[PDB]
Amino acid sequence: YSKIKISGTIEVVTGLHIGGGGESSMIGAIDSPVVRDLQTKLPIIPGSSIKGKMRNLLAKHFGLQDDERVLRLFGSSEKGNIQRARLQISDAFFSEKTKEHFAQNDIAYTETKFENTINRLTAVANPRQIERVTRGSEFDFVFIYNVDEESQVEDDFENIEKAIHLLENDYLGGGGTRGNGRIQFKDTNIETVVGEYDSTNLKIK
Amino acid sequence: YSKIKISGTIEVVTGLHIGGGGESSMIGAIDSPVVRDLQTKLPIIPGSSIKGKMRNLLAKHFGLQDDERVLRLFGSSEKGNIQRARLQISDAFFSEKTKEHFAQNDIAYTETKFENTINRLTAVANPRQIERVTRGSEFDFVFIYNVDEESQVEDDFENIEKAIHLLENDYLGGGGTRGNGRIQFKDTNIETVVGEYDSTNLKIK
Amino acid sequence: YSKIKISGTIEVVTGLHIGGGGESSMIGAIDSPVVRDLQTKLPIIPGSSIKGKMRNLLAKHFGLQDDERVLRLFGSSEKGNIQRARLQISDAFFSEKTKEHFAQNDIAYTETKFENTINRLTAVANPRQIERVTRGSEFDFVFIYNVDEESQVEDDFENIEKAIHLLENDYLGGGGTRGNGRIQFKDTNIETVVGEYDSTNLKIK
Amino acid sequence: FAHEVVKSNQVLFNGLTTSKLRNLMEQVNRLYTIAFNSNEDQLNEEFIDELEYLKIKFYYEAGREKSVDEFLKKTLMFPIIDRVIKKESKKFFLDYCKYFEALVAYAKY
Amino acid sequence: TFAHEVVKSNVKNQVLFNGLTTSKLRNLMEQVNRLYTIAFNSNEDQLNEEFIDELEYLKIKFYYEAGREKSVDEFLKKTLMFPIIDRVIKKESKKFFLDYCKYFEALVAYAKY
Amino acid sequence: TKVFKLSFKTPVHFGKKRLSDGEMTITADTLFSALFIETLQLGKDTDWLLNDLIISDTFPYENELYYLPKPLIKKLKYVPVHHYNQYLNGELSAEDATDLNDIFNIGYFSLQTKVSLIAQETDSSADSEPYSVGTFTFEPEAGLYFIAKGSEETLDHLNNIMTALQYSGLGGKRNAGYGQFEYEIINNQQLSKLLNQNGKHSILLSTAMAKKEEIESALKEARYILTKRSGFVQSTNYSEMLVKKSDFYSFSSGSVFKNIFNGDIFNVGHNGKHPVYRYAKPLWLE
Amino acid sequence: TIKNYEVVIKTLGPIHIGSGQVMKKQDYIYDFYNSKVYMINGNKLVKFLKRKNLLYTYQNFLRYPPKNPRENGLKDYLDAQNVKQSEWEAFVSYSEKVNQGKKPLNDLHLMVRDGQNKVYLPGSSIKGAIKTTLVSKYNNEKNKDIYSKIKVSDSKPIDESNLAIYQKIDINKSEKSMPLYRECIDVNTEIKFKLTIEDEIYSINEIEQSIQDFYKNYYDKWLVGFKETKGGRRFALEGGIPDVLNQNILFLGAGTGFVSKTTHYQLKNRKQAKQDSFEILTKKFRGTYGKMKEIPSNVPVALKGTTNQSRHTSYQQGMCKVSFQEL
RNA sequence: GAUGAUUUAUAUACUUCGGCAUACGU
RNA sequence: ACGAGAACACGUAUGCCGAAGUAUAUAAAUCAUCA
Repeated sequence: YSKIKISGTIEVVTGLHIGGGGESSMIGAIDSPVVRDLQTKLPIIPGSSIKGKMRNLLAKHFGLQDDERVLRLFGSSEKGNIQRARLQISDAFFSEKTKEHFAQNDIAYTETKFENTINRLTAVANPRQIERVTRGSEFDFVFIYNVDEESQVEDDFENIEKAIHLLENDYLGGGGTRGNGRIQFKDTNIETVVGEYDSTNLKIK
Repeated sequence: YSKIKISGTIEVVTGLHIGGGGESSMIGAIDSPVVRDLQTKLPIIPGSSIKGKMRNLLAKHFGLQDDERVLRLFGSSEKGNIQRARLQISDAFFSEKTKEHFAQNDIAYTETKFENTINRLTAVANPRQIERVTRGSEFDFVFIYNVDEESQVEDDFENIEKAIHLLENDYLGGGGTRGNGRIQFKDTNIETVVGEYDSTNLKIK
Repeated sequence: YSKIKISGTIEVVTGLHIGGGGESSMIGAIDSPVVRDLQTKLPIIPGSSIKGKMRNLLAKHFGLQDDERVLRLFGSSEKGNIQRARLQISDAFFSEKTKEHFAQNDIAYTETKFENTINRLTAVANPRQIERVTRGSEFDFVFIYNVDEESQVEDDFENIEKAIHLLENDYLGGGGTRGNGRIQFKDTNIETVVGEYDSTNLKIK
Repeated sequence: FAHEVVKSNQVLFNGLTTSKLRNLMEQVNRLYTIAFNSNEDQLNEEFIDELEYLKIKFYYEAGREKSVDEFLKKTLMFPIIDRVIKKESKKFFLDYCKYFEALVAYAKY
Repeated sequence: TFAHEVVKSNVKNQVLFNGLTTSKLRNLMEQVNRLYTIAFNSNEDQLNEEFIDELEYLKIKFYYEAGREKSVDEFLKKTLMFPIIDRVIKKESKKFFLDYCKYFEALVAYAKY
Repeated sequence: TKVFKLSFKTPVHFGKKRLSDGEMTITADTLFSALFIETLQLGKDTDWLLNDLIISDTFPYENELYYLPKPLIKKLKYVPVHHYNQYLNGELSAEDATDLNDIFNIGYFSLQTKVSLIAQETDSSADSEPYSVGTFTFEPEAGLYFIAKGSEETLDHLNNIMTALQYSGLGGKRNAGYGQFEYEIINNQQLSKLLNQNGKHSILLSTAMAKKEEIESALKEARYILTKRSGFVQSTNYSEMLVKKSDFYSFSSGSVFKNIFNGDIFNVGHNGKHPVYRYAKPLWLE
Repeated sequence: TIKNYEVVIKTLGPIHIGSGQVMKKQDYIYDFYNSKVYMINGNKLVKFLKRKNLLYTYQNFLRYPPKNPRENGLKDYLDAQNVKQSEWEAFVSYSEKVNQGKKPLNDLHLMVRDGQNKVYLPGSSIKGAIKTTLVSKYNNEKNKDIYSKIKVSDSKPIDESNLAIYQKIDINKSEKSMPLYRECIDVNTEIKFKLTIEDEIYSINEIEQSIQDFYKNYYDKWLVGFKETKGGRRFALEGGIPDVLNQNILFLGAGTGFVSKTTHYQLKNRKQAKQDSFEILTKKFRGTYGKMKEIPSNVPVALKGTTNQSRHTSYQQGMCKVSFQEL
């Protein structure tokens, strides 16, 4: 058995917003905050959101029940099949490089986009303070892939390529239809952590 | 008859979540809480969870039925082929350092990050609450290894080292494929608490 | 001839589970209750359990087809040996301080740990419930050692503390390999309750 | 304790919505979690400050529209939240949270 | 808890605090909102001197609206805002600033109700 | 004349025929065996046990009041002290007996299930052998007590022996967390008063039989219950292998005799290294 | 069916997407001789006033007003303290061009900026404008499944040299200049974003036709009524009202008009929409519409535009040309 | 000739669901 | 010279699998106030 890492960095092109927890809803302040961390209060991108978006994109690319191609890569919890999710997608963490760059440039880690909704019968609007992580923010992901079958990995990664590439042509997080969460993936090194698999020929873009 | 003690800390990279029991009928809070201690009511990482996870990864590293090394380290209940568990795993509690480090600057002990499961027919969203320990938390693991017969112990520890690596490359607890349960082992010292076995040369990392 | 009462206290380092069998057999209830008083319901450690664990640990220490020390301390009712145990392990009970402390801050005396077993053929998962005593619970041990021969105590206690030492580095109770039943000895006060033997120069911990 | 008020009111608190009730419930859920974090019956001064902030939010949401105002006035929410601090016990706070939760659940029906 | 009585004591048939409209109150509070966001961004209890400078500039905003509008002036007076701002700067503790923010939002909470 | 009171800090395994059943009392032969074995440990003299000591079966007490076995003159098993002044004469209502049976509970019987892993000690591939021990866990401040007679010096001897005994333990599974107790010496005026009664009958309090010459003139005008008493010789030096005691029949406590008998200490052992002294000295409380 | 489009917005009129950051008179310095405004950072200003202990006189310069308690700008204090202009770079954030219509600046609305303090067209705002055109065409806002497919991205960052400030002008009777200056993207600027349509629910031709019909009704029902008001004639002669009928015209940002963001003048006849919108604005705004006894020739009364003195021309707030190119 | 001033401050939804609910050894 | 003595209710077992805090939503409307 073997297992490999895809260590990449997602740069935010258009501010990325993922909903948080119970936060502290202040009267005039932010209403829907980004999820953030707690040990350092820095923005993070949960791996669950990345996996959900990637799986939905791959399914819509293939499936149009479940889709077996998607099942092989994102788990197949059902009565009879049950195959382990090959991709253990991890939470994306606010890189130290972005921290030092934003501290040395007096740029806030997160934006604050005061949005609206007109309700165009009286044009009464609705203030709706919202923020998102600032463009150029880098989140490091360490994607973990499980080599369950030796003679499938390339095929899986083929889907991963689409599941990655079409993700770069797609949003993430909440309200992505309005220019939220546009991201690009950079420095996506591929390396093997367990086993003796040959991942040099592998490439993700 | 010696008893090696692998003592150290495990640090959480992505919020570790080991589910509890039936709790209560809460209708919008603690949808799935983490297992907690009772004397301190602190998050706990049960040694059964580590043993089961390490058992699975070691048996799928060797076997991909019950593999011999995995059986000797963890236990081999059988009709007539039982050999004792030579590696008694132990529960993990918050370190003395972390319990005050997270209190001297008001860092939460656990997270309550939100979740979705939407749908593929109506997009009904259907949220979800998961309680995970805050990243950077240190749990004290005090694993104990019984030296039954001397002249394989080093090799056995080699095996546990490999298993440790897999824990350092995989998840612990629920939802770990969706970026959860990532940890590392550190501050690990090997000593013979009782017995005269020279475990100075033994190394785990 | 004299008697030496080794009183003291034992602290539950991590959850201790000693099975009783006939307490609950319903669907969704606890599948492995601890041994408790029928009406008092306070969890206890039977003296037989401590006696057997100490005898097993001492036999492991000495043998690595019998060694006279263990049978002398615990009994040798064989066909040609038939001895009376020099030490009478007694049942361990909650120290009243533990009871009042747990009652103050509403700490339950027992935990209801939840477990899985899954499967290597289908990974279908399967629930399990195991009752344990609350971490940090503290019990009293009243080991009475009858001095059959004078020139043996200065050896016997050295073995006894060894059986204590091995007991404080090893589990006590069921399912201890998956971390459970770890205990420690403290507050030991060796006394001479009957006879004129000097109990002020003996140590057990 | 909460079924009668919910089912006594198409008609349900005139124009109340599930989203308003869950917006109210978010703060008390956070307080419930942070209380379960603490291991002592007595609530700290920080918890008192969070309870005061809860009252502030509750009053605001009552003010900005009539539906939640009528909902809170009919359910005696303000006297009970004041009694929570006055009694100053974790168990009573948990009972208040359970009462609010029962209100929400009966609102689902 | 100071804000409830002061709001209830200068509201009558309407008029609120001798002409303090909601819009002016939120104009005052926008700076407090942004400082609250910055404070929640920071993980250190001790306030960075830059944040202290922005706090004195919030006080400058308050003085400006007080000197431009009377109703804002007695809203700032009768609610004793400026002494609490002074305590917030002197204390150098984030929790005190958050307490002040909660107290300030209490004002609008009762103003709406 | 003295009364010994016993509070057990642990459950007891006072068996009757097997390890799976445990009673709430030990008859006077068991208590005498305990006292004898303790005297042997202490290295004291045992002549007072064999010639000057009278003891009775163990009887329960529910935290303030003492019981004695029901005289045979329906569902009662132990009658309290303050009811013998009417029960022997025959003035106890059946409703009263039912109420006492409902209220009287000195403890609870617990069939604790254990395992033996000796087979796994050597044959690590073997299997555990489970068994059950039927113990009796006493209610708190509830426990055992008995009446002992003799001279002041014999009583001091017994007090020392029992000072050793409380840490020696009673009953079965003594080394396995059972039988340890603590005793006290207190006087109840009621106990003395019942001990000082007189009457034509004679109620018995310790499993007894007469000598081979006194047996004939003891059974006349008697209604009693007779029991089989057996067991194994608990002795390191009695034999190489464990040997069952020769079966001995005894009058159970609560019997009725027209004329009293002195009783005897019968050697119920075979040609072993040392004798086994079945106690049959009856204590009368008529 | 996935299709991506490069959409170019050419600003025929200045567009300002606000943020609610109505920054007051004390956070800028207007150089009346340079047609420029200098925007400062509050931290730098207060640190400067603390460095030489000028904060103490600042506090009693603000309160206890110096004569007029509303005209006390940033220029009056520095004049009192005789601090020259050539030393202001230590606390000024950035300088921009100002276009009045009347002389100081009253208040400067700050347009939307990201955390990097750069200028972009929000995806949400232009998507809302496009959806306004589409709903004008069809009146289906309840349908939440249609617009889950139309993805609009945030525009690329805009260079600082391309942005200016325009005063709000409300052409009701004459070219009245309002005390509102808003930071706007200059005219004749091409801003490119992405408009992806999924499942081909809306085709490019039909959305373009929806935009054109939206503007057709907008011009025919409300705008033309301003060609008879004298201020309207002056505004049109200055170039503020081009004959751009049957063309791809969108309205973006603040101050574009009630009609430019409401489908009300689309689903009803001009007259009926006029009375109903007059009732709506009477219900909402009692300050002006509550004092009008009779319905005017237009519901939003004054057309919202601006003027540039660098070319002596006028624009109206909102016009932008939208062009699509498939990729 | 000066000056800005009001109104909304998030709204509507989903609030966990599906599966295994202990087995095998004395 | 205690129906007694010797005797761990013990061994194996991941609260685990799948699931996006997501959907919709223009920071907008008003043009007037004072000398």
